[PDB]
Amino acid sequence: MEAAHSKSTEECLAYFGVSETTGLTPDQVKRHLEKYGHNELPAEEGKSLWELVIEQFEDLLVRILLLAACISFVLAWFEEGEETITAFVEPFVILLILIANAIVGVWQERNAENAIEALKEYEPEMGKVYRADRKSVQRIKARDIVPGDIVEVAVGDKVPADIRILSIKSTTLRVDQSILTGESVSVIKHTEPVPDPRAVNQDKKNMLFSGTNIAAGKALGIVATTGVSTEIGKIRDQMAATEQDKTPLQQKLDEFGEQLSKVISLICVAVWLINIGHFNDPVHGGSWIRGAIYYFKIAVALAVAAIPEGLPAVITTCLALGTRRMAKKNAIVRSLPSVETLGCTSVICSDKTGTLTTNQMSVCKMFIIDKVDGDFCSLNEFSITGSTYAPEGEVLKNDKPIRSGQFDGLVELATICALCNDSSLDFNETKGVYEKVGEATETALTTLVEKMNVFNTEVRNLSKVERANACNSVIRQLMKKEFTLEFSRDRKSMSVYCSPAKSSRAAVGNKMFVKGAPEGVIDRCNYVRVGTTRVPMTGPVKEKILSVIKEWGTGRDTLRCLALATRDTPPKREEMVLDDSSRFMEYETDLTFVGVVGMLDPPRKEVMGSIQLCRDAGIRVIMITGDNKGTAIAICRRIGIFGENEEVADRAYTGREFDDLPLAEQREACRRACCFARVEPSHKSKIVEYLQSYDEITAMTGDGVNDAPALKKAEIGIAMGSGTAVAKTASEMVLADDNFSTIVAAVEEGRAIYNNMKQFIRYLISSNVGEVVCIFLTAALGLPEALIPVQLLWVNLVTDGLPATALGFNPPDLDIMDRPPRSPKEPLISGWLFFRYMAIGGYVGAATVGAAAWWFMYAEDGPGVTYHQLTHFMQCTEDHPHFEGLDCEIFEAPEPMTMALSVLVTIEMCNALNSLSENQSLMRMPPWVNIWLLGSICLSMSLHFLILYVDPLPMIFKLKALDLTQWLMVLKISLPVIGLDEILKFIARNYLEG
Ligand SMILES: Nc1ncnc2c1ncn2[C@@H]1O[C@H](COP(=O)(O)OP(=O)(O)CP(=O)(O)O)[C@@H](O)[C@H]1O
Ligand SMILES: [Ca+2]
Ligand SMILES: [Ca+2]
Ligand SMILES: [K+]
Ligand SMILES: [Mg+2]
Repeated sequence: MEAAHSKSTEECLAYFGVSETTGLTPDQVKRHLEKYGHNELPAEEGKSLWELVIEQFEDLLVRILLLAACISFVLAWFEEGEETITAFVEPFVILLILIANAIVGVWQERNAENAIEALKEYEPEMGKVYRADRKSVQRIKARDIVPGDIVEVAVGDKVPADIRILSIKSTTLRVDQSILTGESVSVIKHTEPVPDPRAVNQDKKNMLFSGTNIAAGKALGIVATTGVSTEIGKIRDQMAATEQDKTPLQQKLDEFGEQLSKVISLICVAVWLINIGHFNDPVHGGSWIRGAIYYFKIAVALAVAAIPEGLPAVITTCLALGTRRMAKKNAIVRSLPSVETLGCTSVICSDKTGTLTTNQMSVCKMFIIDKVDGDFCSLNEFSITGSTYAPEGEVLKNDKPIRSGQFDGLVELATICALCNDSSLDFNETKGVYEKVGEATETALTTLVEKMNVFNTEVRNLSKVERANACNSVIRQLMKKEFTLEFSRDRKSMSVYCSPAKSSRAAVGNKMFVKGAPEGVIDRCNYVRVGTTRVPMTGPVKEKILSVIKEWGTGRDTLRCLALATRDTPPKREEMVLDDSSRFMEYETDLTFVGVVGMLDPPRKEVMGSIQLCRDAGIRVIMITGDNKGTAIAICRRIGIFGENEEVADRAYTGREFDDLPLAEQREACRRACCFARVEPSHKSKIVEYLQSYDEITAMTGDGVNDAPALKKAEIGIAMGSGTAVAKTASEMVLADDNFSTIVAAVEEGRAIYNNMKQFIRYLISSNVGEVVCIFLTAALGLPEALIPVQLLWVNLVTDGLPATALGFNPPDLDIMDRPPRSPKEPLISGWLFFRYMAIGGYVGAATVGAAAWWFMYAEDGPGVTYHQLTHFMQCTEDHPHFEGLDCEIFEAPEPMTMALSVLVTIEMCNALNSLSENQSLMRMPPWVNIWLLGSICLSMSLHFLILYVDPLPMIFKLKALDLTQWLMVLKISLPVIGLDEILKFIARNYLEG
């Protein structure tokens, strides 16, 4: 606990009784846990109230059905309806479908959150501390840190606790504290006290708050507070939903439902108007009110029928399902749209190092100069074993293990690698492995120096912990690191200003030790070191050095190379201004070349494959990297971005070549080129922007801060689980796995969610069109009513519920990942599909009117009215416009009506079977591809039998139908709806477009 940011660095150390560079003792840490608990928010708990989710009524169309059930509860309250109790059933025929879909939605959402909360909590967050039990910095669980220990944070890292800054190891320290202060741009920090105890967080310029991200620099501090006492800890419970509105496709379908509410409203008022000339009819006694209310009920019931009441849930559901399936592949979704958006991505831009490659770095080759004589230059090359970060392996020259100390060129080589380096190693005792602290490229240098052991230090009798940094520490005692010119991606190098260590001889020379991209560094060299000697840089020397770099970077190991140099005579510190990072390059001039290291960095296994799948899916993959163009092109080949022997001259570019191009040509280069190299963070962003200017959906994958701008800019930003917190922050998805395959999977899922939404709509429209075609084809062709209000509400409950929602669990189409991506501004509803909605809607409306007719006309138990309907309904009371006045009322017989209600239910459950796939046949895509659908169909048919044969029920709805031969007819008329779509799918297949 520390109340103050207003106390000085010394006072904070004194308060906790801690040595700045050693950190807490094991006993101190024991005390501090007990007194302060673990560094974590207990919270964890309660996302959405069981109730909250229940309240996914509130939606567009569900509220309509809600109101629709009110009028039924009020019309029932006034003793009637028409038949007394049949009016209290109505309200519950409407609630039921709503409650059914609500249950499925709530369930899928709960499962989703669970799955996601499982994935998020899986891998433990880590921190870096100095603690007394170890000399070099170590990694602990962030949960285990307490007030008082010395913590190290660097560019990329998330600040793990509230920290009072002790020492800034770079020339500046920039922090992204948006999450806490709203402050959109990163802010500078210092170590001077801030007097005001009153002061607001933005004035705490010497503190780092848990949960923020370091944007630039490296610092050291002491933890003031942890857990709930955290500045961000205090404020969690509170905020008016920094939570959000719905996804593009959701807003699209919402909009589509909105204008469907128009067309249905109209057709409904039209039913009420096309009739109520049947107002005064003998059915309701002829009152000038009763018939108006009845046909008003026909309207309302027809409305609840036509309205896709489950559209709002099926999407909410397919989303939560897509998340839950991503989480099962170890993808964290931070933003709902990600899966759909990736659905129609045509270009995936990808970082190389850490993303396309493992970022498990290993120096396996190096060289220094051997001889220089006229235009003859020779190199002493060396190999190094050990691929892991473990200080175990040998230096070989001509296949024999050597003692690196033998070569003075290697002594300095190792010196630079050790001093010019902000990273280190730490031995994990539990896992039993040497793990990096900081950047891989640097940690590889660390492990290299432990293998070169150039001053012959005695390391065999050390613990695995101590062995991890021992030779590096030896070097650190040789020289005092006065300060460092932090790496920057414009100069592509890093610097360190050093003086000899005991101060014994206080002017034998300060030095700067430099490492960087070979091309930039070699150009700023005027001397080449030869052993302990120095000679001018010349053309032939430079050419030698560079050709071996070309060799290593392009050969079969594809080595990531770095050059190491020293500045023999540095400027005086007083001539050096540390304020403007843009002067660092001049300070790193007049250098002496020492050597080069070549690093192994294997491509991930799953990549080559993932890329093929992209090609097939019509998705372009582009490598984007700071690294050399040689090594990047070679890797692209090894990955399949380029073939092993393609001319790549105009489809690979450096930042410099790309900048040399006119804007028009830059944009065009982005369309053909698949490899961009030696490129800065601003270029990564610009390439993504260019792609987006062809109105394409662009994804960016990465891991470092050099990728955040591009990650923010792309439609979907995907961060590696192994990468930086700042990459993760700027992302919409995170691959905790680091598994690149998942990106392709997520593409397929987003594609499939789309397709599922389609079939759901196709099913409902084409079916609910038939339901309306029916009422209108009777009232116009001049027939008796086929259905009643409650009978309309029944087909709704039983055709528009679970059999529809179930389509959302359709399996992916067979070719879903073999067509190009969809354009995002494509007509939701295709012109050809609208015709298919009608061709199906027509057969359904005609098969149901033609069914009630067959009962009257060609049916043995029916009266034999024979063709021409006998021409009217007029008959009324006893024997009228005497046209075979044989049978009186048969109209109002339940028989014709419950015939139609059964063709309607049966036939709707039939074209649901064609809604498994847009254009695939039931022959290639059987009904059992979706079981969830089949079970829902049974529940419907089953519910529909129950209503027919459980005696109290048939009264409330209206009398049954002869099992044996009536059903044979319903099933004879309904079944062909399958055969029709199947010829219609044949059309859209063996002729094609889309
Ligand atoms: N800590 C460091 N010190 C000195 N030079 C470094 C360095 N890290 C990287 N470099 C050099 O700077 C170049 C540019 O780095 P940058 O971060 O832009 O690309 P990168 O190759 O490091 C990663 P990516 O492939 O993910 O773009 C590297 O290719 C390497 O030559
Ligand atoms: Ca409906
Ligand atoms: Ca329906
Ligand atoms: K983005
Ligand atoms: Mg990277």
